[PDB]
Amino acid sequence: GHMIKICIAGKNNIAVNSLQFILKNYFEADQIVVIPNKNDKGIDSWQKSLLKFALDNNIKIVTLDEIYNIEQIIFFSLEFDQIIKIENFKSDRLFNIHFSALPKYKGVFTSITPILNNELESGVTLHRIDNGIDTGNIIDQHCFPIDINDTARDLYFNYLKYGESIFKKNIQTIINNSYKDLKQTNINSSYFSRKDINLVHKINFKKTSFEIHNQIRAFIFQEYQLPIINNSKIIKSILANEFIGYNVFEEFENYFIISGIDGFKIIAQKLN
Amino acid sequence: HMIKICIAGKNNIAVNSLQFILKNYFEADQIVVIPNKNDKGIDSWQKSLLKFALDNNIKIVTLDEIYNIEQIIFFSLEFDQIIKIENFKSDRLFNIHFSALPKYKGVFTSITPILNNELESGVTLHRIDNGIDTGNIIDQHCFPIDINDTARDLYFNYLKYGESIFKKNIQTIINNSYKDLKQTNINSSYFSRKDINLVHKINFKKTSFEIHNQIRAFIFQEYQLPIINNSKIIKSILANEFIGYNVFEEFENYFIISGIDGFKIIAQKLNK
Ligand SMILES: Nc1nc2c(c(=O)[nH]1)N[C@H](CN(C=O)c1ccc(C(=O)N[C@@H](CCC(=O)O)C(=O)O)cc1)CN2
Ligand SMILES: Nc1nc2c(c(=O)[nH]1)N[C@H](CN(C=O)c1ccc(C(=O)N[C@@H](CCC(=O)O)C(=O)O)cc1)CN2
Ligand SMILES: Cc1cn([C@H]2C[C@H](O)[C@@H](COP(=O)(O)OP(=O)(O)O)O2)c(=O)[nH]c1=O
Ligand SMILES: Cc1cn([C@H]2C[C@H](O)[C@@H](COP(=O)(O)OP(=O)(O)O)O2)c(=O)[nH]c1=O
Repeated sequence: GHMIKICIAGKNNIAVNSLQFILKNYFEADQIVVIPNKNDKGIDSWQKSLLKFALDNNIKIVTLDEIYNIEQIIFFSLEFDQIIKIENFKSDRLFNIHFSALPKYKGVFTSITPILNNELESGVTLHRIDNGIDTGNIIDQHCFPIDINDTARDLYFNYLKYGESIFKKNIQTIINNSYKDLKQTNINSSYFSRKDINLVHKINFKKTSFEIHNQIRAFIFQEYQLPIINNSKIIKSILANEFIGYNVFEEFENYFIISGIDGFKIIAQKLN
Repeated sequence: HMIKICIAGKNNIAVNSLQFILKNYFEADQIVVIPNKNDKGIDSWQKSLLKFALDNNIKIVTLDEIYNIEQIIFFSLEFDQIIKIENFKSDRLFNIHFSALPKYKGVFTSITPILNNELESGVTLHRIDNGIDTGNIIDQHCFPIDINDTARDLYFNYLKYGESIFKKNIQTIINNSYKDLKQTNINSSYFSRKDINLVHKINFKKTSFEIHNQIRAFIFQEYQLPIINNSKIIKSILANEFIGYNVFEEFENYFIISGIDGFKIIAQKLNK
């Protein structure tokens, strides 16, 4: 009955690409609205800007308060920066793509957390929004590897790619309201808030090589920060099977050679 | 040499394993024992290795006294000393570690797997090398960490499964016909004493699974119980009933708690 069919809220390549897909296959511009994040300056950089795409393509910029009363609107959060309260909305068609393999790693900095916690894989998860943080019923999930030398930045770019793809996979059944979901289990459910991550990580070397490597690469995301060892920024960590002795630490002009308690070789590459 | 085997360590695993060799394999005269430094020589919530040895006229020795015994089987069963393999003429040096190696090398392994959200643990028979819990794996038995298991419960499973894997493998060790495999670098983790604060401060900005896990990982009454508002907790019970987000209410006998995902925990106060 309403003119507005869908709201894309959030940021970065995922939001912009998903919005382009709907504009191309599903809805005309005047049936779409967007809510960019508060820090969206409308500048294309290492990620596309949702604000800029909307401006460039004549898609109206709204607030949450403007869409609460639109019956039957489809609302999608793609890296959106606000916690919603479902009772504000007339529509119950409220969706989020969360960058983790729920029920693990709810909350923030999910490019960092699974790496820091020694995971070999991650995922993106399409779920209904309930009042809790990343707690809603799962509609679809796609898991993928965290390669051994992947950095947080590498994992983030995989989120973007696989998140975009899971949006495309599911959007038809969302629009025709034929989707199925399953409640998240209590078991395996984990969560991190911003308070739980110090982005200036102090490395604990009394750890295995795997753990030391993980501590370094979880913080490699150059647009924000790089880990520092002996007053040198690190751009890459490489973990090998080679035994070189226990608890090695040697600084060279271009790299460190490190091993932990189990003696496997790490090369930590300096930016310089 | 007359002496074929040294049992070194503590607790019912060491005592029962020694009793098994005495009964099936070797005479007292063929055995020597190194108890841990804190062995009182009386039974308590575990049996004393020192007492057992003495009761059975098995000689108490030091490490210094066994280094030069050619072909001696050295068997660490919760031993409290790090060895240096070049001290020994024999290369028949073994340990049973209370984890599913290569995860959770080092200490407090009844705590660490729970605190880190694992659903299972294991015991692992390996060759001793100069690293801590790093040597080649000969056998492993994995088993569940049940949802409401405490650190104590886990520890008693370690004792039991560890005794069993000792018995399963000891003939091949004696005959030197066992097979092993080097441990992987991936999944290897380690904890040292400094990493665990045994007076745990619960982080309630977490999921109910995580809060529960935090509690029960420190339930081991012989040492400590975790404390919530000046009451010791003896049992945590996690259910999949949703009760709302971030519940915390204290009653005379228990607390009702939920985390960010709203699943019900009952934390039972110690009766004392
Ligand atoms: N109700 C609800 N809103 C949702 C989602 C959800 O699953 N449920 N998914 C997304 C969740 N999200 C992003 O994808 C998002 C946005 C902002 C904050 C937020 O305000 N975080 C602070 C909380 C401050 C505090 O509680 O102290 C933080 O971690 O410190 C959190 C998550 C978008 N909105
Ligand atoms: N070389 C070696 N010795 C071994 C084993 C091993 O795999 N390798 N297994 C057992 C390992 N063990 C028990 O099963 C054991 C005994 C004491 C300490 C110890 O002294 N821990 C200190 C570490 C000091 C440090 O390395 O910095 C700690 O955590 O504070 C560690 C492990 C017995 N001895
Ligand atoms: C803000 C910030 C993000 N990051 C990384 C990790 C995050 O997974 C990724 C995307 O960040 P962001 O979009 O801010 O938050 P979230 O991961 O909480 O959705 O950027 C840093 O490494 N350092 C930072 O200071
Ligand atoms: C010493 C100590 C141990 N424990 C638990 C954790 C250990 O898994 C178990 C046996 O302790 P101990 O045998 O001293 O340590 P480890 O696990 O390092 O071999 O008891 C406590 O809960 N509190 C304590 O103070």
